[PDB]
Amino acid sequence: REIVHIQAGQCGNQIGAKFWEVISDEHGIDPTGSYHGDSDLQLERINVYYNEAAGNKYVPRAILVDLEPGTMDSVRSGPFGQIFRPDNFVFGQSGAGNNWAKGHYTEGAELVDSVLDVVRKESESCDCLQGFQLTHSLGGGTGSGMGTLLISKIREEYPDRIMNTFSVVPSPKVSDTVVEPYNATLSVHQLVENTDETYCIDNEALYDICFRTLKLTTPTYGDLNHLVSATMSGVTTCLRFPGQLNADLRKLAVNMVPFPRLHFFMPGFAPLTSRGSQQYRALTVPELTQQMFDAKNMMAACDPRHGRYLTVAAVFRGRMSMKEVDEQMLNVQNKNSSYFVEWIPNNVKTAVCDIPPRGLKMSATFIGNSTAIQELFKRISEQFTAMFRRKAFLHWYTGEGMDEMEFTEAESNMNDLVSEYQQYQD
Amino acid sequence: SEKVKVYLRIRPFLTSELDRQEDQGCVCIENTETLVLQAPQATHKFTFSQIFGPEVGQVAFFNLTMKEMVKDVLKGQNWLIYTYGVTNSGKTYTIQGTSKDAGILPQSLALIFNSLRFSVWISFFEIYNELLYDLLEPPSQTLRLCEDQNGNPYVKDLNWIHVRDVEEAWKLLKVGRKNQSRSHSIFSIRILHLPKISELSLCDLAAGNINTSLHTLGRCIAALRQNQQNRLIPFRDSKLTRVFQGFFTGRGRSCMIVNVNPCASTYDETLHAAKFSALA
Amino acid sequence: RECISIHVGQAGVQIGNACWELYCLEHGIQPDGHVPRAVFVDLEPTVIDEVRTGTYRQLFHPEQLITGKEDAANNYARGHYTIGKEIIDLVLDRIRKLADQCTGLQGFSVFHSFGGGTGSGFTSLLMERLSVDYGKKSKLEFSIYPAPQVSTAVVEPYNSILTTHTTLEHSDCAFMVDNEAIYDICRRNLDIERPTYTNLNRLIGQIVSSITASLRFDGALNVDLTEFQTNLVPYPRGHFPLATYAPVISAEKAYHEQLSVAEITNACFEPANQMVKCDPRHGKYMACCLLYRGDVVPKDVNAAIATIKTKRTIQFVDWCPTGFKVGINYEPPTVVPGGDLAKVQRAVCMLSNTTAIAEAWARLDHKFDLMYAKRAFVHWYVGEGMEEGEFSEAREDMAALEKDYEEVGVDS
Ligand SMILES: CC(=O)O[C@H]1C(=O)[C@@]2(C)[C@H]([C@H](OC(=O)c3ccccc3)[C@]3(O)C[C@H](OC(=O)[C@H](O)[C@@H](NC(=O)c4ccccc4)c4ccccc4)C(C)=C1C3(C)C)[C@]1(OC(C)=O)CO[C@@H]1C[C@@H]2O
Ligand SMILES: Nc1nc2c(ncn2[C@@H]2O[C@H](COP(=O)(O)OP(=O)(O)OP(=O)(O)O)[C@@H](O)[C@H]2O)c(=O)[nH]1
Ligand SMILES: Nc1nc2c(ncn2[C@@H]2O[C@H](COP(=O)(O)OP(=O)(O)O)[C@@H](O)[C@H]2O)c(=O)[nH]1
Ligand SMILES: Nc1ncnc2c1ncn2[C@@H]1O[C@H](COP(=O)(O)OP(=O)(O)O)[C@@H](O)[C@H]1O
Ligand SMILES: [Mg+2]
Ligand SMILES: [Mg+2]
Repeated sequence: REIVHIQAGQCGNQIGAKFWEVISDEHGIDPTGSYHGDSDLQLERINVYYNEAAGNKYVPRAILVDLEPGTMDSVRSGPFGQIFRPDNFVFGQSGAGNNWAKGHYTEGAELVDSVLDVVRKESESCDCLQGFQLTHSLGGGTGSGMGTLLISKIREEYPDRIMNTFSVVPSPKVSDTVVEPYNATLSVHQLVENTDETYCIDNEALYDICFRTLKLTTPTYGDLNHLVSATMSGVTTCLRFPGQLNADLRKLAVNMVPFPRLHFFMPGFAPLTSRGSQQYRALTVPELTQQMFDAKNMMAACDPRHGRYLTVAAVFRGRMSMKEVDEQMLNVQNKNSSYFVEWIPNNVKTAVCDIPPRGLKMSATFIGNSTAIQELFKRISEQFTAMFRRKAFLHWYTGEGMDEMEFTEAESNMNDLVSEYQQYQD
Repeated sequence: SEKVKVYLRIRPFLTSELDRQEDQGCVCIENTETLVLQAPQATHKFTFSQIFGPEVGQVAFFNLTMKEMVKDVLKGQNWLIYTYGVTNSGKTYTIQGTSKDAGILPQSLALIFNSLRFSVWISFFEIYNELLYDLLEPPSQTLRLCEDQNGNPYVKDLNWIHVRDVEEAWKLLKVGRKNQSRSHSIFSIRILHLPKISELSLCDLAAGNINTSLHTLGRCIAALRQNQQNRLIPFRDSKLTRVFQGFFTGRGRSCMIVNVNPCASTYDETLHAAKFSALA
Repeated sequence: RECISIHVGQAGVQIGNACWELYCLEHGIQPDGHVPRAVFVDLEPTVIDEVRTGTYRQLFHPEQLITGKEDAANNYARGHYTIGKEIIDLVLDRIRKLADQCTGLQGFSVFHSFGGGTGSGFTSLLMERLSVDYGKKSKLEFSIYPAPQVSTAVVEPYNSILTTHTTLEHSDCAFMVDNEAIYDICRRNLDIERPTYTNLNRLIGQIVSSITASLRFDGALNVDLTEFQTNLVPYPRGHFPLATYAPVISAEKAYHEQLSVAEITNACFEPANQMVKCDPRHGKYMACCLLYRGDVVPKDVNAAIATIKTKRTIQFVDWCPTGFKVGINYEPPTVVPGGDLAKVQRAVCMLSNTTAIAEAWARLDHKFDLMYAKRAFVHWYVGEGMEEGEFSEAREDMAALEKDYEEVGVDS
């Protein structure tokens, strides 16, 4: 039931750094410290994301793959940065250019060999291997390129293990890069044909959630990441704890992926109230449903209201009765029957853990698989095709070893993905 | 549209098989196109294009394909013949055949060269665990896939050799057949007419790729039949069908032969084989 | 005479823990006794580990606690084929060692959760081998039928249609409990919006206590397991009877403890107390086993049944003259020290087979058909050593269960 995290690229590393800051507190594990856990329930399944080596130094099982020293060199020189073993650091002093081809065909291809070695050392650790989780962004070289090539090999070495991926899709409103859509289109192609679970995170939706659902005036990267980190813990770690109704990657995927295509999900948080003021503690149960099932609160840019639902995964974590949970869940599917699919009687897959995230009393991780994600991929196709027509920065790709058909493959594939979702929307 | 021609072939009971039980004739025959299933119970109907009795050897069966194989060069498009059935039902017998009794494959090259400026290339590969292997030359794993700028997929790094002699063609494919003696076997030959180009593919059917491919095929034939009969295609889901897309989605004749045992114990197997091909 | 129990699946383990707790509680057996007579099987360590760490931890033996270090998977196929097959050996081994150790057994009490992984798959293959190795015994399974609208798993129906298809011709008596109807009962006949799984399971564990436990305890009208399979199923088909409890009153709000036979027996015929969403909308009774326990007078019983037999509102099937198996036990019911149960000095455990099951089945068959039409999560089953065959053959089978329950009744 163990897993190995992979933080490819600058973004992926930053995300991982914040993710490990959270998870550690959610298991009472200090950088060089051991199990300081306030409780004893955070020790029964630690193995899943840690490794027993010394006896006090529980090293997290993650991999840092990036071609920019500076980036990785800021992750290791910070707080929890000294928790990762040197062997886990897979850096490539080559050209960390923001080019997909440069990080997939030339500079990225060379470092692959140094990754495969580590991924095997981590897979053949102990117990049973569940899968590999990848964190990255579709707006960079090492992220969209290197991160997607690494997984392509993983899914060939271990076609049994599932592959959970957290991708920071290019935010619509404002792109953090110019080539962004190019790198995205190329990465999404391989992704949709490798991973078995993908959680789309959107920079513009993230900002929003930190500005309207959180009175935060200055939502920095750390903040944004912190929000996501809370979701991935409810996804992964959570399922590694006891509960009246527990689940796991397998149970989740076997109920979340209706079609081999892979299908993209959208992370949502339940208790999202501002600290001081907002602290009403109104989280009995329907308040969580109200939140999670609302447009605003969705980490993705697209809104659920713009597309039917295919799958719903409400992973609760806190002492509660299966009656107040199941009842509420059902009611929502009866009230909003309009967008909740017809060929599936009950899309919602209820899950209820026991131990909540340390300081919280009641929580619930939301995972939605709606066809609304069409209003995201469509954007990408548009952005891509619009600049592809003129072959904008094609010289940066072709010059680093690429093919004219590589773009057609990616575009076609991803464009077909948009279509597929629509085939079920109606 | 060109619906796959379904031909049903019933092989004679094996020495040990017949000795075990004289179940031969479990399937009843009504019309040349249809078969009725009556097993001592279950009653079903299998509708095909044509069927040959259990007494019919490979000789009588290959002749039907002969006319279809030689005509392909004239067609100017791709052609594919799929052999489906239970192991030992006669698939290999129908494809390559025995030394004494040649199958559909040997006769095809014999007739093609007989008519043979015409250029013909030969390719023989097997797919195992979604990986392609070149049966043609013994030294040797991944194979690669090439896609044209238009989006048309083609097999890359496949060993293609021109054949000057008729026996040479059969012998060259035999080399690969020797290797594989579980997986899918596919023999592809490109005919150049001077340019009118045809492609003859002899496919011997048989892991996650097998159960998937079988289902995807059933999904594609269903989706296709729907589109053809009345006012999404699963080809992308599976690489096997995707590479053959040009032939399927394009204008081309698709012949499918279903070989099975007339045995009553094999009835459960038989229904599945015939179900993959066609129903009523 | 004895009866081992096979609790499989996440839910099956939780329901087993609750039932087993109550069991020892009414037998004067604290955590440290003697040795029980059941086993727990699941594909998730944490599920079995909860009992290996929680209460009554040392009340069991590591030999009767089998777990599969791999993955559970919420799909029948995987739990049946892929993984399930691997574990069957070890599991069967235990159910054969305990069967020999005991002295003249009667059968095996199965406990599973229709719409699950190990609860669906595992059980299917387990009972398959059991009905062959121990065909000369009683095969009673206690299943937890997926709530009609309050589903858990998304694939839920798929897992229940495949488990019934393989168990229908292998089970003798399949008791079914509706999860949705349990929520309602705790809402109306207990009044509480905080009924956790451990509370729901306690209800079932009470009914089951009167099923197995009590039956093994002498009384004025002892009832064996054989008697059940004989009086409950008129046809080889593993017909699914319903579970009903009489004293389902709260030990805080309402206070009516002293509830004469006439009242407690009648409280079982109402759909608002049958632990099943199989309301008597048309389902005619064909066989009912009234299991009484506590201070009950045979004459009073033989009067409550009489008045009902002449009520007509409980319309029985035509071919059924008298379908009331009277079971009178001595041992009164047993309420948990700190639960929510009133505690009466008598209970009416009503179980029966009614055409009502045709409803529930219809709605579940519908689910299967609807989803199957678009294949949905079929690839998760297919890629686990499965195909359209077994699927379609399970659709056809269930169809003959819709016809069965329709032919066994509705007409004279
Ligand atoms: C006094 C008190 O009760 O403080 C709360 C608090 O005020 C609130 C506002 C917290 C607070 O969270 C944020 O302000 C926040 C900041 C950046 C991004 C996202 C959120 C809190 O910081 C977060 C913190 O969360 C946890 O402790 C969880 O275990 C959480 N942990 C982390 O995210 C984490 C933070 C720093 C270091 C390590 C871990 C978690 C959630 C899911 C899965 C695993 C862990 C909590 C309850 C609080 C504070 C401390 C103020 C809230 O968030 C969470 C994730 O619980 C924001 O809305 C909720 C409601 C809480 O009541
Ligand atoms: N009464 C009762 N029902 C339960 C309990 N636990 C789960 N269920 C129900 O049983 C079904 C859940 O099955 P799961 O827990 O998902 O799975 P499982 O059968 O244990 O096996 P896996 O799928 O392999 O994990 C749902 O319909 C739940 O409502 C319980 O403790 N009591
Ligand atoms: N949430 C989030 N996004 C980030 C972070 N860093 C970069 N990004 C996003 O990632 C994209 C840029 O890709 P980048 O990570 O620099 O690529 P790479 O470093 O070359 O692999 C932009 O869309 C950014 O908004 C981060 O720490 N958190
Ligand atoms: N129609 C037939 N007439 C005579 N022999 C046959 C016929 N079909 C099959 N056989 C023989 O029966 C055996 C099984 O045939 P084969 O084609 O190898 O089975 P499969 O390829 O389906 O596993 C072979 O020895 C083959 O020569
Ligand atoms: Mg053969
Ligand atoms: Mg379980």
